[PDB]
Amino acid sequence: MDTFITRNFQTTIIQKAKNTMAEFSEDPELQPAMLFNICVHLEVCYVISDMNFLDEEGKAYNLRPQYEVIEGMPRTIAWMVQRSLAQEHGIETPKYLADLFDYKTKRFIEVGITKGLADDYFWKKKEKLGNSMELMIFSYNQDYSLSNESSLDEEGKGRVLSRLTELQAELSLKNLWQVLIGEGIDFKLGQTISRLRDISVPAGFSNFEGMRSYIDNIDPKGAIERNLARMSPLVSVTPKKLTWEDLRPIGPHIYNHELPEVPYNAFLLMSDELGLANMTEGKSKKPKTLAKECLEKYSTLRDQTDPILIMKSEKANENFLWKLWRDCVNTISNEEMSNELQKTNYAKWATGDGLTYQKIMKEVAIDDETMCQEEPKIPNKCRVAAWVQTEMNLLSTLTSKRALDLPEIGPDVAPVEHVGSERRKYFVNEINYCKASTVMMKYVLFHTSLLNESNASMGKYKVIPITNRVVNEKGESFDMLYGLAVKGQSHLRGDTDVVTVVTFEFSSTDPRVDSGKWPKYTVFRIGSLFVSGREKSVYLYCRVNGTNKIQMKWGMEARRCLLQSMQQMEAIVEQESSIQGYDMTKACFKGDRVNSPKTFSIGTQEGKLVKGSFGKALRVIFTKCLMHYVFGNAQLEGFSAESRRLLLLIQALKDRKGPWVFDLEGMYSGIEECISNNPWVIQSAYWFNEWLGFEKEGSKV
Amino acid sequence: MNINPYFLFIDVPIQAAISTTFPYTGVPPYSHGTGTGYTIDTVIRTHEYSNKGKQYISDVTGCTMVDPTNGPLPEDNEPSAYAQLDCVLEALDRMDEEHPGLFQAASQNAMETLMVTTVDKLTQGRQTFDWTVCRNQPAATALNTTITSFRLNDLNGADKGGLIPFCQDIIDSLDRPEMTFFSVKNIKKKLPAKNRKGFLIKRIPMKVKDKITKVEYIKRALSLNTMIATAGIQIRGFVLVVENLAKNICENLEQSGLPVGGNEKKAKLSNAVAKMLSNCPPGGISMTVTGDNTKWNECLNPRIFLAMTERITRDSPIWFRDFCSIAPVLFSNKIARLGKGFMITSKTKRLKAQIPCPDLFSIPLERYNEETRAKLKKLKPFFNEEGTASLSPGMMMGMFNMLSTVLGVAALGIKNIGNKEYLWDGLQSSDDFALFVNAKDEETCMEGINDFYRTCKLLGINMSKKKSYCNETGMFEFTSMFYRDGFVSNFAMELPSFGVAGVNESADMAIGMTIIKNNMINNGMGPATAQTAIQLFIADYRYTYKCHRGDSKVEGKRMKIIKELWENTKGRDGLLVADGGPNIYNLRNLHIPEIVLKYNLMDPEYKGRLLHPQNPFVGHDYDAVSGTHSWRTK
Amino acid sequence: KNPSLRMKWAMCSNFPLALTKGDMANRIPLEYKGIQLKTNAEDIGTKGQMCSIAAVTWWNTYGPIGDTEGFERVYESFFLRKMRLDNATWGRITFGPSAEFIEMLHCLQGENWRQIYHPG
Repeated sequence: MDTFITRNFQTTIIQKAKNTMAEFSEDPELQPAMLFNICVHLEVCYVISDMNFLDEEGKAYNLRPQYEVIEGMPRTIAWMVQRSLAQEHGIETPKYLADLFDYKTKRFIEVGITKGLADDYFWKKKEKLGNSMELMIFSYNQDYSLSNESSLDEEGKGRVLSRLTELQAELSLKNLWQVLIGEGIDFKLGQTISRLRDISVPAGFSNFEGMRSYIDNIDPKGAIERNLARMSPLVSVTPKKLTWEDLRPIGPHIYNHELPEVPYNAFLLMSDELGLANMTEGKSKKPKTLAKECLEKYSTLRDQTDPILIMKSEKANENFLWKLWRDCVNTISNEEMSNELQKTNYAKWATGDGLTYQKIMKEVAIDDETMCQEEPKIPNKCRVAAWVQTEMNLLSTLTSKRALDLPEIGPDVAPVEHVGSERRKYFVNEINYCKASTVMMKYVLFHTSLLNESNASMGKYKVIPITNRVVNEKGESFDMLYGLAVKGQSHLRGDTDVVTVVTFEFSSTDPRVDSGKWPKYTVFRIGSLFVSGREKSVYLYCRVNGTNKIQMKWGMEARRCLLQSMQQMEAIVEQESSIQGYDMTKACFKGDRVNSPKTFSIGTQEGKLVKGSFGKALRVIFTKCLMHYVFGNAQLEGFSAESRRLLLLIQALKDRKGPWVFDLEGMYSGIEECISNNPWVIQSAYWFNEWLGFEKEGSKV
Repeated sequence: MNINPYFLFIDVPIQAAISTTFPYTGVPPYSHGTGTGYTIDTVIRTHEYSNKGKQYISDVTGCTMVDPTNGPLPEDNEPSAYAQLDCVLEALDRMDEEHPGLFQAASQNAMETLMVTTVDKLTQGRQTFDWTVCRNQPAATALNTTITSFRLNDLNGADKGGLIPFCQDIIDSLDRPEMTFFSVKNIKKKLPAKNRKGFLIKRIPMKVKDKITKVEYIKRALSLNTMIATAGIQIRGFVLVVENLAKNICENLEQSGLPVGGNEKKAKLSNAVAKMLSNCPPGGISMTVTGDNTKWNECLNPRIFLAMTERITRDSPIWFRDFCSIAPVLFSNKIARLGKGFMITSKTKRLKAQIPCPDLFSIPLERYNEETRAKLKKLKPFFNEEGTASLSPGMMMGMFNMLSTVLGVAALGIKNIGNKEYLWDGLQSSDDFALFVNAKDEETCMEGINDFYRTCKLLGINMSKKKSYCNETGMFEFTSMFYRDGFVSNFAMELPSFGVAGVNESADMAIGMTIIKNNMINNGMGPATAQTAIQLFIADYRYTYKCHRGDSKVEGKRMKIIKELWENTKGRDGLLVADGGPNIYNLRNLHIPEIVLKYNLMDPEYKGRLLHPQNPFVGHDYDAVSGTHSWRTK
Repeated sequence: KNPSLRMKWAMCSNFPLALTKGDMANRIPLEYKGIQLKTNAEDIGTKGQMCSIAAVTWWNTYGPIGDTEGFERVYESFFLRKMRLDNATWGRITFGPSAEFIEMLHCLQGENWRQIYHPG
């Protein structure tokens, strides 16, 4: 195979043929028959050209040859050589690339190898090319076909004819002729396609023939400058030098106290969460059994049958929600093995599933004059809410509980592996016990279980516990129950369709200490808890939400926030190391002799900048990623995509790189159109304004 | 203390601190970019950016056609599609001058590849429109149905295997007075019900033979459905060769950013920055412009692309020029299918109904909301009474990404207007661009940027003033890659998803390790991130295949005997993780199969059992080693 | 359209893995220590015997010992690439601005760091 090509042909021809193939890069290794064909073609061309020499005037013996090989070298130079030859000699340049040029007749020639019989491939080539090339064809079986007589003579023909003998004998001897070694197109346009081509020409042309003649006959030199002097001066970029005083705060309306405060709208409680803990031995349990045992450990909360309503949403029915909660509790507490709710008819109306508009045939709908398209729901415009800042503060702190136990990997022997291992160790020692870690794991587990029970259950209205598995420093393992959800079943199974999930989450937070945060939640009081001899009330936050399979998968993949935060950490460390020549992980965490541990600006206290360790910065990065994920929507995506430009402009200002802008108000409007009701977007706008004020202050000095 | 994440930018450069803002690269579940409303919006915008051009009626399909090319020059700063043919031709001629023989070499390579290409190549794409059933189907099934229908119609071109005969027959089919094909109809039919009537009406996926007229077939062949839009099979065969041509040209241009190798992008950006800095005049200033383009696809005209292909294939045989002129020609006569329709609703009666696209104008426009009502008012002139609209100007998707990049680089190749004291170069990446301008003062760099803006307006390229900015050379952004004084970061990164490939325990491991390795080779994943990706994949793999370690305490179906395997094996390190063995993967050995990785550590007994030559499981990309774990599922 | 979720559901089933019929396939016990390895059901027309996931473990735990001779030669490319890394030596990793090197690239080159890798 390849050994045959290596032995039968010299290396230069083989590599030139390989380059010619790579020019037609499809798969230069899968098809070796065409490799053989090309190498044989190049061998024939060389045999033709490597002895037939010429002289200055007419002597067909200095150093000038009568043949120029235009094969085996890249097409970019081959076409230029062909054009130069045609221009110098004044002969028509062929529309196909030539395999060789003969100097005595100063014309391009074509060569080919025919397996079957000569004078047949010759005529096929004549049909292909016509009267632009002189065709010489050599066949595997002794035969030849030429278009003239003053070309290569018998002595040259003998070498080429005998060269094929070895190949044809060895291929047959090696049983490689009946399976390989077996080697112009006419395309016509009809009438409708021709008409479409005729009517698809730019303005000023009648048919496609006129456009074709135009494009390839006129010289367009000077057209761009001709038109630019004709265009209106009003077509301009209007550049302006950016300054610090040009960077006004984004989204001023978030400071208007007449607007409502952003309500909490995440799927699950993050910092107000209260998980009932049941100490276990780490053995894996079914969600229903875990929930049952957790509720048994707290019988007073489980057996609370009367509702003490604390807060109610405007359109929420407290009786429906309480009966749904009791149905979930009774279903999880029973001795059966199914999580389907017992009262399905009641659950149909309690969840609001029965209040769905019925579809009708389009004929009556068209006839009915009272059926109109619904107006889109414009998002409300709200102001800054302190609960977002409180969530940021609380979720970045270290707790006594960790929810991440990743498997092992192989030993590190390469230096890059050691660098990665130390970075990973310092990351885990800082993020393991962060509250955001446990919250992220709770979200991921909830969405995993939500999608798992979204199969062809055909049972509808199941109950899904909101659980987690956690461990502390001492190594003890706890199963935490954060509440229960009831998931409905949509028979319309497309994985983009809303299924209703009614969540009942435990909390120790009084909803009345922050009324503007809980307008979507119906909150009851279900009992009290003693954790360290101190009594804390236990409230049940009930809310009807909706989700589809794609959001369930998105929530499941929310675990990639860990990878995102660690990639950000690695980017920071690598940026620090680029200035230096070594790894700055130790310097960035523990500090070496030449550099003290690095401190980062974390936040403000009474308007004064506060600094902290790299670990606090890493926890802040991780919780920022987690909030970006749990609060993600179109508004957050747009805000993140658009504020990057302002951030980079501010970076250019800081670096004294002399930034210029073409439409600052347009950029500001594009950024601000995304600040409607997303808590994260509004809080990030507030944070951006604060940081921009600090940067303005620091720029003066 | 109140935590402010943005304060991290005080101590760290923003390029490093903003890296990997988005952990994904695909559309999220909350991506509002599909529906009849958005398709109509695209049509209205495309026709608004070309409303000052010529307007006529197609002699073939009868639709309303708009031609902005060679129209009046813009007198304002809104998106304009009035590209001048002369300017485009001048840009292409200069591009040819700077790279002698490039157009002809690209043309010859594309022609040869076309001659070698087979019909089966029209299967490696994505979901494609299908005229036989008028729906989006995978490329394979759509191609098969088209081939069968053509055989029914006495068009046997694919029997020869070549792509050129198939395209010849696909072009000839446009001339048939009628086209007969096979359609799939959900056929409701009789069934002996247990009820008294004994009629259980039910549907089956039946195949019937249907027939349409030449005009209907021609409109179907020029139609793009909504997935955003997707094209049919009648256009992919011609689009392949035009794209190949553009790729051949683009891979020999120093401005066309096409270094898809991860680190090759970093090298390209660094080399561009260094080359521009080294060419700056002594005492002058070099300024980089990070640019965006507004309505890039809505302002590029297929007529300009047809002229581009004509110019590029100038020295080619007439047959190849004709072959290459078809894709832009079919795209200049395209028809946009507007989708499902609109939902109308009565709140008092709690009723709802879907008005389809053909019946969009069957109800008074006062029963639509304001935005939809205005959209329909503007759409009416370009609306066909079958649920489709005429979209002659603009493009829709990345069908001509490479040709768009060629046009952008041709724009970048002017480098100067009026022999003024500035020189511009840059990088183009198909709607993303960076423009470096060297002059002797900042005020002349601004003049150069303005001249580039106007020149791009002359070619139909509209650069976003609201999203474009500039500073001194040394810091900029290109294709989600931030460059600053050498350091390079990425704004977005597709982190590995949670799951398994879904083939076997043997194939899934190789697939996942290959994904991790390719992520850290092409997307710039760091060491620690890659190691944690390995950890997450191992956890997910063990949880999915229930193959936790044999020394662990976890009960289950397979684990009961995995523990016995662990206890009966002395060389417990050589066990595969699918058998409860340890995970020995790391960064260095991410490209080696785990079977051959642990072969030298495998026990002779376990090595024999696992790799039994005729085990009952296997029977008869990703690196594979045959074994009991390479099983199959029903 | 969810291969991962479908795979998890398949694994938790009883007998999801097809079993080729042969003498060596009959060596798998019907029930082992109370776990159902292979289905005790005779298919109507397919006659395709099935096996549980644990059936793939028993074969690797107590199944017949196969003939490993010649295995190295068939997969000799993989063993060559393994031994290439085994004997290779590593240099020093620096941060800032052959087919053998191409094959081993993930552990050599990044976007801001370079590792010196002398092959063995």
